[PDB]
Amino acid sequence: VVEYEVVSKNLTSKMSHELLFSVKKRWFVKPFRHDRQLGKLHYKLLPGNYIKFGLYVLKNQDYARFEIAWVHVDKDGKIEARTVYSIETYWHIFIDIENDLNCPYVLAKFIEMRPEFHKTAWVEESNYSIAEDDIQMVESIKRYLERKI
Ligand code: NI
Repeated sequence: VVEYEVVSKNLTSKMSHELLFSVKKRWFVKPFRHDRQLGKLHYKLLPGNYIKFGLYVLKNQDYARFEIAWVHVDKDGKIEARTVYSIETYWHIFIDIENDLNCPYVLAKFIEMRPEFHKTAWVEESNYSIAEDDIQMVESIKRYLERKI
C-alpha cells in the first residue's frame, strides 16, 4: 500500500472538492480518514491507476473549475499525477448539473457528494460498478460538459 492526500473543504468564500476514483474498481475509493479540521481526505491506495476528480469553487465569483487528473502509483510507492482535462464555468451551472436527468452519472454523483459546510465529503462502502471503462467514462463527461457549457 501507499498513503495519498487530496482536498475536501467547504468554507464561506470557496470550496475545494477532490475525490479519487478507482480505475480498477470502477467506482470511488473508500477513504480511511477525513480531516474536517484541515479539510482533507486520506487514502490508502493499492498501487494502480486512479482518476482524481477536482471541483474548485469560488462561490462569490460564481466560479467553478472542474478538472480530471490521472494518478499513477507504482509498487515502489511513487506517485505521479497529471491533469487530463480542465474547464472553467459558472458555479450555478455546475450546481444545475446535479439535477440533470440524462447526464454522466459518476459526474452527477461526484457533484452530489460535495462537502457540506466546514465538513469534508465522504465515500460509502460499495461493490457497485458503472458500465463504461475509464476512457469512455472520462470522454462521456467531457462530451457532456462541452454541450452543457
Ligand atoms: Ni508504472
